[PDB]
Amino acid sequence: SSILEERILGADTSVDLEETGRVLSIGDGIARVHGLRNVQAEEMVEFSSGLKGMSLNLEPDNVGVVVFGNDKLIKEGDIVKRTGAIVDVPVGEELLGRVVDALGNAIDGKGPIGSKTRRRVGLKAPGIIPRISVREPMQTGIKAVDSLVPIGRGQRELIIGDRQTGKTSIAIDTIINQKRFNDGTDEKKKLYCIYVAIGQKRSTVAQLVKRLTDADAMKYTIVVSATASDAAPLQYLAPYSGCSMGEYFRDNGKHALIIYDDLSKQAVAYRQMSLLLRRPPGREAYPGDVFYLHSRLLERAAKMNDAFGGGSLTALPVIETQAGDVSAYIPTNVISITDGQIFLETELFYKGIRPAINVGLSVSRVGSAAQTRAMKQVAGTMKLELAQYREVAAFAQFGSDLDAATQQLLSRGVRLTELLKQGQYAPMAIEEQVAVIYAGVRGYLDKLEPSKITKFENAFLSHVISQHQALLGKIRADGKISEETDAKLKEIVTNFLAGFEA
Amino acid sequence: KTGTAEVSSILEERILGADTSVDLEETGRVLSIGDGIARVHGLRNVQAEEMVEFSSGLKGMSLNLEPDNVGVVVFGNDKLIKEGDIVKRTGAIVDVPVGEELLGRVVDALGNAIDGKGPIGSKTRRRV
Amino acid sequence: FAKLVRPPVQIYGIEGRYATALYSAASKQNKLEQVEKELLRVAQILKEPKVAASIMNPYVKRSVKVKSLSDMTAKEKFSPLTSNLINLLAENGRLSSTPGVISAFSTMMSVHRGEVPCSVTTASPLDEATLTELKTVLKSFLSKGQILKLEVKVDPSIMGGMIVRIGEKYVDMSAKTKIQKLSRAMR
Amino acid sequence: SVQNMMRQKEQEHMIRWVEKHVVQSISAQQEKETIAKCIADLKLLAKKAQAQ
Amino acid sequence: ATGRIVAVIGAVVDVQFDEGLPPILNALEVQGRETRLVLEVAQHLGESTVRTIAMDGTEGLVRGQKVLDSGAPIKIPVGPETLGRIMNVIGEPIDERGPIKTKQFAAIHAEAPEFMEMSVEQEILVTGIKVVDLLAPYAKGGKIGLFGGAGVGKTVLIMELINNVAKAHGGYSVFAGVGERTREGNDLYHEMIESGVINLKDATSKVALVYGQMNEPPGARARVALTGLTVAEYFRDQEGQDVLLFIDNIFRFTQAGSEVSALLGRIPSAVGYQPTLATDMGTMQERITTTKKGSITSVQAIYVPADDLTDPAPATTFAHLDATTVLSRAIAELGIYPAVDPLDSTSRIMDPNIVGSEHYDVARGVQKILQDYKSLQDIIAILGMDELSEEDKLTVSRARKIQRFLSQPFQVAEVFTGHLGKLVPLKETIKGFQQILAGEYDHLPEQAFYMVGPIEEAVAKADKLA
Amino acid sequence: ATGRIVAVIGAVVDVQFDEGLPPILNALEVQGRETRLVLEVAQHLGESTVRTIAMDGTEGLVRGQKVLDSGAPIKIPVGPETLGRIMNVIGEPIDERGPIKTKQFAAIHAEAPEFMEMSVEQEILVTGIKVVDLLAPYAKGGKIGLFGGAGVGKTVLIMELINNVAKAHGGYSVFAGVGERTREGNDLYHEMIESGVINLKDATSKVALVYGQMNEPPGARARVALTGLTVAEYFRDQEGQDVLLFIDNIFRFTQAGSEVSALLGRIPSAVGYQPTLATDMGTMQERITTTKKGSITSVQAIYVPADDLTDPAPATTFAHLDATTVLSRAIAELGIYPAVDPLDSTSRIMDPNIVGSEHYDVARGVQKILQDYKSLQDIIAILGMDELSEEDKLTVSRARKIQRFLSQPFQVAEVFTGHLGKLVPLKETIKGFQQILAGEYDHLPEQAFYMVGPIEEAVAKADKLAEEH
Ligand SMILES: Nc1ncnc2c1ncn2[C@@H]1O[C@H](COP(=O)(O)OP(=O)(O)OP(=O)(O)O)[C@@H](O)[C@H]1O
Ligand SMILES: Nc1ncnc2c1ncn2[C@@H]1O[C@H](COP(=O)(O)OP(=O)(O)O)[C@@H](O)[C@H]1O
Ligand SMILES: Nc1ncnc2c1ncn2[C@@H]1O[C@H](COP(=O)(O)OP(=O)(O)O)[C@@H](O)[C@H]1O
Ligand SMILES: [Mg+2]
Ligand SMILES: [Mg+2]
Ligand SMILES: [Mg+2]
Repeated sequence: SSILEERILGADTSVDLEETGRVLSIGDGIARVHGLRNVQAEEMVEFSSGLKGMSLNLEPDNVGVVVFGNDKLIKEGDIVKRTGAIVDVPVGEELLGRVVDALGNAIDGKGPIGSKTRRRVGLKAPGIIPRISVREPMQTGIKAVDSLVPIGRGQRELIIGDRQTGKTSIAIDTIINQKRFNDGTDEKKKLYCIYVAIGQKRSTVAQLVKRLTDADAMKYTIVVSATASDAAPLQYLAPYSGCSMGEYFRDNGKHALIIYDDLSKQAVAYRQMSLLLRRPPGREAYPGDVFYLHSRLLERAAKMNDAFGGGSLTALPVIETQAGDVSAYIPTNVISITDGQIFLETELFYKGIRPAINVGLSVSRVGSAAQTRAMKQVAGTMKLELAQYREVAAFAQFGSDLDAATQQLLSRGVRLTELLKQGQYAPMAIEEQVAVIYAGVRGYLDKLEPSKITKFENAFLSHVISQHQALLGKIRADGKISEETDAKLKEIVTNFLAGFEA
Repeated sequence: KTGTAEVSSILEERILGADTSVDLEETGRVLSIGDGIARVHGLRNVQAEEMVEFSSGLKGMSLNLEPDNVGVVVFGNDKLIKEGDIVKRTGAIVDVPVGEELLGRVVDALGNAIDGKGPIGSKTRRRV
Repeated sequence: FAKLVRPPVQIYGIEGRYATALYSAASKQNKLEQVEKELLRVAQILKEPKVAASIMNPYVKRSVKVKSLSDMTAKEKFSPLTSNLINLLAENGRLSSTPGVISAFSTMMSVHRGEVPCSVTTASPLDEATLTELKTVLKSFLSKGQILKLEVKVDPSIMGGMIVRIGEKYVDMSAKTKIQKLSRAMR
Repeated sequence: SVQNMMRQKEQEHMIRWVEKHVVQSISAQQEKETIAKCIADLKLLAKKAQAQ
Repeated sequence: ATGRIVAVIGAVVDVQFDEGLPPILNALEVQGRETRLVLEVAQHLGESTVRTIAMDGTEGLVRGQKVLDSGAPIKIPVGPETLGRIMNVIGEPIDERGPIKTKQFAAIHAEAPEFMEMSVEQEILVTGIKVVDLLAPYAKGGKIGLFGGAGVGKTVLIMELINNVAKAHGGYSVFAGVGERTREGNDLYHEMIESGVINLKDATSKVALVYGQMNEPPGARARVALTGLTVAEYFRDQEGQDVLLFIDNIFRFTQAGSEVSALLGRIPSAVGYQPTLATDMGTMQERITTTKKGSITSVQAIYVPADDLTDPAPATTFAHLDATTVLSRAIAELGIYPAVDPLDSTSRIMDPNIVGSEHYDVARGVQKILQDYKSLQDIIAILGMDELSEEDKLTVSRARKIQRFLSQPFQVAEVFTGHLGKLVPLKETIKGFQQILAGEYDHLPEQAFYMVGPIEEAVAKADKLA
Repeated sequence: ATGRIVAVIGAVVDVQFDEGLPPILNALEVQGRETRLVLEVAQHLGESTVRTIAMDGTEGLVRGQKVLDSGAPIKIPVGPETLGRIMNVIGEPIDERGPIKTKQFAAIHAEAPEFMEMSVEQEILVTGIKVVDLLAPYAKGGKIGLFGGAGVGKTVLIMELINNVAKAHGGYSVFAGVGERTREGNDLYHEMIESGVINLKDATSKVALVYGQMNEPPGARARVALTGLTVAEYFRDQEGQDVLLFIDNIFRFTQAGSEVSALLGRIPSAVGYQPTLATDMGTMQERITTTKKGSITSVQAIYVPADDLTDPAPATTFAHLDATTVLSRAIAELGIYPAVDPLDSTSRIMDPNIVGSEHYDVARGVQKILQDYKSLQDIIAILGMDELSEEDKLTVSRARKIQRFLSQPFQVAEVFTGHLGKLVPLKETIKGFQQILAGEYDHLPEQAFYMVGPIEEAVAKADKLAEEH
C-alpha cells in the first residue's frame, strides 16, 4: 500500500542535545524530577515513552510535574526532556467539523488536521479601550429565551440548574438554530460554535455528534473533548484550550460561541491535581484561587470595537448544582462574573413548563436591549402581562368570583404560558415567532381552550409558511411590524380562527 | 525535623571557635521576621512575658520560650525590623503609669499621651 | 550575621546545612584542600564495632558521647576546626547522619575541579582506537581547564546505540527510533 | 461498508508484520554495528562543533 | 529481581529492591507463606524502594522477608470454561471443584475503548415492572443504576432483573459481588444450580461468578470489581456475544479506596474521601460499554451513605449512567414497594419518537399530576383537606390512586409475604393509566389499586370489598 | 543588591540576596522580561531569603533569575495632572493616551493620621433620593457604604450618585476599580466623556480612574485599593481641597488576601479567610478620614457574598463607616427601585439636633409603620385580607402607599425602563411623606404612587388613570 511507505519517508530523524532531568518519584500522576535547571514555570516537558507533561511547581531541590496521560509507563530513574515552550494548542478554521482532544489531536479518525498557527492556553483578556457595548442579537430559537430573557452577542450568560432539567438541550437547540444564517449570504449574521465536554462519558459525546449531523449542524462547529477517563490535568486544560480556538474568530472579525459543559467538573480536576502537589486546602478542600480559575477564563468573552474587527465571543457556561441550592461555593463565585442567568428548575419541568425556565428570576442585563424592533412590540407587552399574572395567580383554592375583575387577566397568562412551551431539536425563527406571539396578546385566543393551544400552534404555523410566505418576509426585512403590516395580520388570525375547529 | 535555629549561619561560627564576640546571655540576634512575629537567636536569661526592645526603637513581648530561639511579638510596624538586628532586655514584665494624674487625660494602651496637652505627671507604676 | 562563600553545588536537606557550614568555615584561612585529607581519616574510624556501637546508640548518655569522641578526635592526628564540628554534631543529636555529611562534603569539594562524570551506556566493551577518541572528543565540549572522569554500564535493551549524559545533557542515539516509527501508523 | 471494514482489518496486520520482523533483523547484525559506532562518534564530533 | 520487606502498616507493605525496580501495577510474590500473598506496586518512593498494596492479610510478616517479582499484572484464566465457576481477586477456584483449564489468560488492568468504537443505537428492554416501563424505560445496551440507602430494596430489585431478563436471554451472563455479605453469595449458587443455569456435569452453563466480599482486606475489595469486568469482556470482544453484567455493590470500590489512601501519604479532600475520587471511578466505568463488537447491559446497585444523595461518592456516579432508579426511604414507610421515586428517575430514551407518542403522553401527564400533589403538602398538613377548591380535590384523589398503582408484587418476594408475583406487559400499563387520568375509576376506592398486577385486578379487588 | 529567584509556587516567588536584605514592604524588579513585573517583599526567612508576591503573571520565571531593588515601596504618579486618566496598580497608563507627566510621586504605604488631627464637625448632604435623604442621610466628609448581594443595584446606585453629586461639586473625585467586570469599566469611561466630566483635549476634567479588574492575579487585586486613596489624599492634604472617593468593589481587597494566605505559610482562620482580616483592613480604612487639613467623602460598594450579612468580610466593615445603605433582594423582586431596605439602613446624624425635629419625626414614623406591616403579613397568610378590622386595613393601604412612594425613577434607568428621571429636593421629600401618614391621600389608587417624584406628580397620574378608564 502506498500510504504507509509515503508516511515513513516524510519522517524527520533529527537529533540534538536535550536538557534532561532524572525522575525521583512517580505516584498518582506527580513526578518530582531531580535536575531540570533552566525550566520555566508552566513549561511543557516530555517523558521518554511519548507522554507529555507540564511543570507547575518550581522548588530548589525537586520540580513538580503533572502528566497528560497515564503514569504506569513511567519508572523511577526515567528521563524527562525539555521542549522549550509554554503550553500551546493549534488554532484555526481548519479544525471546523471535527472532534478533538484537549491538546488538538483528532479523535474522529478523519486524519491529521492541517493547522498552521499555534496559540497559548494562558493568554490575557483585553482591557478597557478595545471593547465596545453590545449592539447585536443572538437568536436561540427558544421562545421563552428570545422574548423574555434576551441574550446579546458578547455577553456571558449562565445556564444554571440541577441534573436532568434541560441544560444541555438548551445549548444544543442554540447550535442547531444557527443553521439558517450559515447558508445565507451576509458574513455578519453567522455564528460559529464550539462545544467543550468536560467529565462526560464517551457514550454521550459520540451520541451528540449524531444529533448534530443529521441536521448538518456539525459543518460549522468544533468539539473539544476531555472525557471522564482522562487524566485530571486534561480536564483542567480543556476550557482554556477551547476558549483559545474561540479567539481565532474574535481576534479576526467573526463571531463565536462557546459552551462549557460543565464548569463544576473543571474545579474537581483542580482540587485533585493540586492536592497531590502538596498545596494546602481551602474551603471544601478547594484551592485558594478557584475564583481566579474561573475569572481569568470568563473575561476573554469580549466584544471588540470596530477599529479592531468588531468581532464578538459569547459564552454559555453550564453549572450543575446540588439539590437546587444556589448559595454553594462554586455557584456564587460564577454568578458574580456573568451578566445574566437562566434559572432552570425541576418543578417547572414536571408541572409541564418545558424548557423549564424560571422567567421570574432569570434576570439579564439586557445587553443594550438588542432584542429586535418587532419583538419589542409584542414581547414588551408580554413581559408586563406575564408579570401582572405572577403576582396574583398562586391560590389553588378559590372562594369568591370576580370574572370582570381578576379572571380576565389570569386567562391571558395561561394562553401565554402554554404558548411558551416548545419541543426539542426544532427551533423556530424570529418572524415565525412574531406571528404566533401577535395572536396571543391581542386577545385572539381567549375563546379557545388551553388544552388546545399547543394544537392550535402547529396548524397556525403550517398555514403561514405555506400560504403567507411574502407576509413574513416583510417582517424579517423591514425589521418592524408596520401599521399596514398590522393590518394584514388582523384578518389572517381571524380568518383562521373562523375555520380552525370545525 | 530541622529546628529553627539550625540555619547555615548559626552553625558556621561554632566551627570557627567559641562565641566570645557576642555574649548571648543578654543580647540576641534576630533569625527571621514576618507579619509581626520575630525569631531571636540568643537571649538565654529572658523571663516569660518580658518586654524586649529592638534595635530600631520598637518594643516587644516574649511569649514563646523554645529550646533554640525565642518568639517575640512586635509592637508597631514591621518594616523597621530585619534579619541581623540586636535585641536587648529591659528586665521586667510590662508596666504602665498609674495615679490620679490620668484623670481628664487620654492615654493609649502603654500609658503614653495622645491628646497633646502634655506628659503625664504620675509618680507610681504597676504591672499589668 | 555575616556573609559566607557560596559552595558550587548548593545541596539541601540535613546534609547541606552542616556540609556548607563546614565549607564556609574551612574556606576561611584557606583550609580547603587540607581538610578533605582529615575528613577521609574520620571516614575510616567511624566504621568500627566499638566506635559505631556507640555513635548510633540512643541509650548510653546524652553527655558521654561528647567526651568520648572529643578525646578520640584530638589525640591521634589532627586538631583543626573539624574537632569542633564533631563536637557540634554530637551536641545537637545528629550523630546518625554523620556519614551523610562527608558524602555531601565530598560532592561539594569535588566540583571545585571536577566534572560530574558522563555515563556511556552501549554494549559489551570496545577497543582502544574507538575509546580514546571518546575520552578526548568528550573533552572538546567543556573547555574550562579540567580533567574529565567517566562511568560505563552495559545494557542490551538498547539494541544498537549509545546514550551519554554530560551533566544533564542526554544526547540519545539508540533503538528508541523504532517507537518513533509510530508516525507511519499515525495517519 | 464491506469494502471499508476489510481494509481496516488488513491495515493493522500489515503494520505489525513490518514492525515485528524488524526486531530480529536489527538484533542479528554484528559487523555493521562497528560501522554504526564511528558515525555515532562523527555525529557527536559534528554536534559539539556547532555549539562552540 | 528480589527484595526485602522494610515497613508494614496494615495493608500497605513497603518493600525495597536492589536492581530491577518493578513498574507500577506489577505483581510481587511473598516467599515463605502457607498461602499465596501477592503484592501490587502502587508508588515509587525514591532510591530503589516501592510501596505496594497487598491482596491478602499481612499479619506474620517480618522485615527482611524476601519478595519475588512476577513480571506481569494480576492475570486470571478467561474463556468458556469459566462458566459455572466462582473465583477470587487473583483468579483461583474457590468452588473446590478443581482447577480452571483455559487456553489463554487475561490481565486485570486494560485501557478504555476509543471514541470511534462506540455504538449509539438505542432500544427498549421491557422488564415487567410498571414503575420502570412507564416512567423510566431501560435500554438494550446501556448502564443502569439503582440508588438506595440501607434497607430499601436495591437487591430484591436486582434479583428481579435476573428473574425476568436472564431467563429470556440468549447469550451469556456475568455476576460480580463487591463487598456485600457472604450468605447472599451462597444463595445465588443454591438457586442457579436448582434452576438449570449452573450445570455441574457438562458444558451447558450460562452464568459466570466472581466474588470478593466484606471480610477481605481493602486491597482486594478495591480490585475485585476489575475481575468480573474482565471475564465480561472476553465474552464481548473475542467471542462476540450479548452479555449481561450485574454488580452489587459498586460503592465499596470507593469506600475501600479511601481506607488505603490515607496511608499512601495524601492530603484528604472533602468529607473524608481520597483526593482521586472521580478519576479511578471514570477508569472503571469507562470500560463497561456497549461497543461495535458486542453489548454489555449493566445493572449496578449503588449505595448512598447515611441517606444522602449529595455525598461525593454517589453524586459522581450519575454522569456515567443512562437510566436511573432513585429509591427512597419515606416512600417505603408507606408500603409502596418497589420504593422508586417517580420524580427522581430518568432515562435518555423517554422521547415521543422512541417510546411512541401515545406512551410519551401518559408519561409526562402522570408526572404533572404527581408534582401538583407535592406542591400542596404545606397547606394540607397545617390547614386541612377541607380548605381546598373542587378542582384541587381532584388532583389529590387522582394522585393517590396513581401512587398505589405503581406497587407490584415481585416474583422473588413470594417467600416473604405469600403473594403471587405478577408480571405485566408494556401495553397493559399504558392502557391502565389512561383510565385513571381520564377519570373512569373515580368511584372505586384507593385500597383497590394497591399491590395488584394488571388493571383488571384493581376492579376485581374493588369487587371483593363491598 | 541583586538577588536570585529560587521557588515560584503559584503567585508567591522567593528570592535570595547575596549582599543586602531589603525591609518588609518594598518593590523588586525582575529582569529580562519585556513587561514590568513588580514583586513586593513580605517576609524574612533566614539565610538571606525573602518571600515576595508578584503583581503580574508568573509564567516564564526560570530559577536563578536576577532581581534588582529600588529602595522604597511602590512609587506612583500623583498631582493635578492625573485627572481624566486611567491608571494601573503600579501607576502606569492603561488608556493609550501617553504617559503621566507629573513632578511628584507618592509611595503607597503611609500611616494613619493621629488622634490630634481629627475634624469633629457633622453636616448634611443632599443627593436627591427619597430613601437616602429621608432615612439614612449622608454627611459632608463622612464615610458611606453600599451593601447588598449580587444583582440588586449597586453599580446603578453608585453611578447615579456620580451623576447627582459629582457634577454639581467644586472639588474632585476618584474612581478606584478594585476587581470588577471589564465591561462595566468601559461604560463609565464613556458615560462621562459625553457628560463633560472627562475632556480629552483640554485640562478641565474633574475625575481620576484606577482600574485593576477581575482578570488580574490576586496579588494585584489587593493594592488597587491603596493606589486609590494615595491619589485621593494628595487632594486633601497637600492641596487644601475637598475630595470624593468612589471605590467599587472593596470586598475584592479582603478576598484577594485569602487567595495567597496558605501559600505564604499561615494557618487559615475561620471560614477560610486569612488570620489578619481586621488588621490589614483597618490599616487601610483609617487613611480614609477627614483631618483638619481637608475633607474626604467616601462612597464604597461592598459585596455581601451569597446575601450573607454575618459573613466576616462584611461584618468587620460595619465599623469603618458613618452611613450604611443596605440593598435587599426580596424588595427588588417586587419591582421597587432603589432596592434600599428601610429598616436596615442607618446613619449617625439621624439626630434631632442636626437634621431638625421635623425631619426626625417623619423618618421615625415611616420606619414605624413598615415594622407594623410585617406583624400583619403573618395574619393575612391565614385569615385572608377580608377578615381584618377596619383600622388594620388602613395600615396596610398606607404602608403599601409609602412602600411604592419610596421608589423613584433614576436618570440612569432611562435605558432600562423607559421612564423619565426625577431629582427630588429635600423640602418636598419631608412634606410628601408627612401627608400620606396624615390621611390626605387616602382616596387614590396605589398605582399613582409607583415611580413618581414629588407628591404633586402622584395626583397627576390618578387623573390620567380615571380619564382612560
Ligand atoms: N425542550 C424539551 N422538552 C421536553 N423535554 C426535554 C426538552 N429538552 C430536553 N428534554 C428532556 O429532558 C431530559 C434531560 O435533558 P438534558 O439531558 O439536556 O439534561 P442535563 O441536565 O443536561 O443532563 P445531565 O444532568 O446528564 O447533564 C432528557 O431526557 C431530554 O429528553
Ligand atoms: N419488592 C418488595 N416487596 C416487599 N418487601 C421488600 C421488597 N423489596 C425489599 N423489601 C424489603 O426490604 C429489604 C431490602 O433489603 P435488601 O434488598 O436485601 O438489601 P438492601 O439493604 O441493599 O436493600 C428486604 O429484606 C425486604 O424485607
Ligand atoms: N432603576 C433600576 N433599579 C433597579 N435595578 C435596575 C434598574 N435599572 C436596571 N436595573 C437592573 O438591575 C441590575 C442590577 O445590576 P448591577 O447594579 O448592574 O450590578 P450588581 O450585581 O453589582 O448589583 C442590572 O442588571 C439592571 O438590569
Ligand atoms: Mg448536561
Ligand atoms: Mg443489599
Ligand atoms: Mg456591579
